[PDB]
Amino acid sequence: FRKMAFPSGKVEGCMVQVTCGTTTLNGLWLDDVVYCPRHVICTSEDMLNPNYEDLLIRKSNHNFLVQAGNVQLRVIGHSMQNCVLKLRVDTANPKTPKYKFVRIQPGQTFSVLACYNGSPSGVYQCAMRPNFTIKGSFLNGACGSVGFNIDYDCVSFCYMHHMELPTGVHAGTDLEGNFYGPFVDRQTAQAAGTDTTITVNVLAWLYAAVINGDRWFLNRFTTTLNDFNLVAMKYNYEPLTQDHVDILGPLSAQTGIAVLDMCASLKELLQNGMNGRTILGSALLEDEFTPFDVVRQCSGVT
Amino acid sequence: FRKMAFPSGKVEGCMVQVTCGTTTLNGLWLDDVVYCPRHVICTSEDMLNPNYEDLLIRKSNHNFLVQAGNVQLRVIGHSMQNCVLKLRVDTANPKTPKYKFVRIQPGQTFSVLACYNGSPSGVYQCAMRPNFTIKGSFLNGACGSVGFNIDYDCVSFCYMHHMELPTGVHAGTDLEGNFYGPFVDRQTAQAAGTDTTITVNVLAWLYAAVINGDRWFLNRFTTTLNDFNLVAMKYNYEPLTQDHVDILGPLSAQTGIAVLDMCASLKELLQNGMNGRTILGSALLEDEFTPFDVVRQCS
Ligand SMILES: *C(=O)[C@H](C[C@@H]1CCNC1=O)NC(=O)[C@H](CC1CCCCC1)NC(=O)c1cc2ccccc2[nH]1
Ligand SMILES: *C(=O)[C@H](C[C@@H]1CCNC1=O)NC(=O)[C@H](CC1CCCCC1)NC(=O)c1cc2ccccc2[nH]1
Repeated sequence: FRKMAFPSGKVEGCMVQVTCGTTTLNGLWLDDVVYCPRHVICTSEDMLNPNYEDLLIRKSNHNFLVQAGNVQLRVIGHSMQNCVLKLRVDTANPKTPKYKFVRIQPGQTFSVLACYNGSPSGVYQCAMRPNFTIKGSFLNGACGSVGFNIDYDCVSFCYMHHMELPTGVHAGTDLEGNFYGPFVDRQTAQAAGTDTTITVNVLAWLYAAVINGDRWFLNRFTTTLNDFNLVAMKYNYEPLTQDHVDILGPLSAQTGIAVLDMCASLKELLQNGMNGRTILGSALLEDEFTPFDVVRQCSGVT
Repeated sequence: FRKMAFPSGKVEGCMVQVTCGTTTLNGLWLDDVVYCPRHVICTSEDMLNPNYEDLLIRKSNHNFLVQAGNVQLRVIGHSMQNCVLKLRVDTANPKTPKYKFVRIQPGQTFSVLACYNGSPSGVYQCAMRPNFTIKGSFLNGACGSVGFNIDYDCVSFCYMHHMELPTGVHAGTDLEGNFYGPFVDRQTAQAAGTDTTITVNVLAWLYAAVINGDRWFLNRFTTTLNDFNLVAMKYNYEPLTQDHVDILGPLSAQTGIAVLDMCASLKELLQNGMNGRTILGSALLEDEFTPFDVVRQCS
């Protein structure tokens, strides 16, 4: 059982390089529009307190160099939507997949295609943390890298990368330029909220463990939502809602372990530790697999 | 720090579906050849002691149904090279990337594109264990999925999937059809050797932790190579060779921590554990990042 990313080919054909002045980063080329972080128009002078509308009026179409591989794309228009810049180019991307822009919720997972100088370099699975950061792996130049899910042939883009917080976690926007979390695109003192653990995902992963033959943590007991949430709060876990319990319905039916039966196991795992054992080859309780992730990996959905 | 796979697009355009009898698995379509596991030609009565030469001579081109998406590829000829079947088709794959076939050694990492019915389902990072198995994630029908690395725009194919061992780990071939390890494509009792931890990789990972600002596991001690190996074997770690020490030279220079000094830290980590702490997000010592992997992800 592994963190599995979506196949990235449909997204790779959308990645381009955008250069504005001395700043290079990545853009997403779909139809005749390249999307990228609006902070590409910042100089080190105005990174501290940018006036983006003023900085954008000062720029012209020619201030943006857009390169799809070795081919230059001519920019014929520019505009801003929230914190993303939209560069109209004269050529529609012939590799544009079926796609949509979606905003995800904390706890949901997605694949990240990390890119540098417009070139895809690596792919990995991420989750949107409860504090709206993501624990990514990004070097300088990674901005404009995107996160996505694939459903049938349709790519749902949910994340565009903007910045790294002092603690090393990452912050970005959806593809309409709306930030995830209480963050702003300016170089200033910013810190994530105290993070919490994604309870429903931990449960999903315990079900994955059971499905894969790791059963030592199961017990005879059950609990109540009310009782478990008092433990969840104590251990900095997200509260468990009736909606979560229902989403775990399928896994409860396949394994014959009811969610509040699995909560009793989880409660004991939190209250007494793991007694030097492991679960799915992990010494920690993993919280970046959704219920859907568990089913898809134990069902082989293409 | 993440287990990062290579972008899979170049491999995706090569995956096809191969059917023989009642068996369908995946094939790898490069130029005008489709590579797949030869056990596609087995029936239910053939799985214990198949005579592949005898099964193959009885096959005609039209017994192989190859589909690339909704397009059916016409099989022009077939031959067997070790444990892979090479199906000649009348159409070269126009999406054929720059590629090569490489055989890897234990400790090496690669990306796996897990596929079913010729459709890619997911991508993940894997390593060749010292006992020549891989700890993959494969369901029924995953045979023919390949493992690969990409350097510049060249795909090096290094693994094709054939079977699951009773312990749940996985066995397969290089793209010339030679199995990794003592395994054979028979459903006979086969035993994965005792596995060990890939020491040189754990060290590389500890260097990565130092690069990203963790020094809490260092200590004032050094060790001889021999003394390190005597201790580490007691934890079922692979022997560290002088080759391994040389390989770690660049990471040693960048961090200023001599290889044998990092070996001293590892000895202490094995002795103490982490005492409630984590290293690069893990509560265990990670051994599926190589020295090259660390360099690529940190710079
Ligand atoms: C874009 O390519 C990079 C991606 C960063 C770089 C390192 N790791 C990443 O994920 N983005 C940045 O460098 C931003 C640029 C700013 C421009 C003005 C608007 C805000 C973003 N800067 C930072 O991410 C950043 C982090 C940080 C931590 C401590 C002190 C300063 C600091 N700046
Ligand atoms: C190909 O798609 C599958 C991949 C398996 C299926 C489950 N998980 C995987 O990785 N390959 C097989 O099923 C092989 C087929 C045999 C045909 C004859 C030659 C040898 C391979 N069989 C097995 O993987 C397998 C494992 C196993 C363990 C214990 C009893 C029987 C058994 N069969």
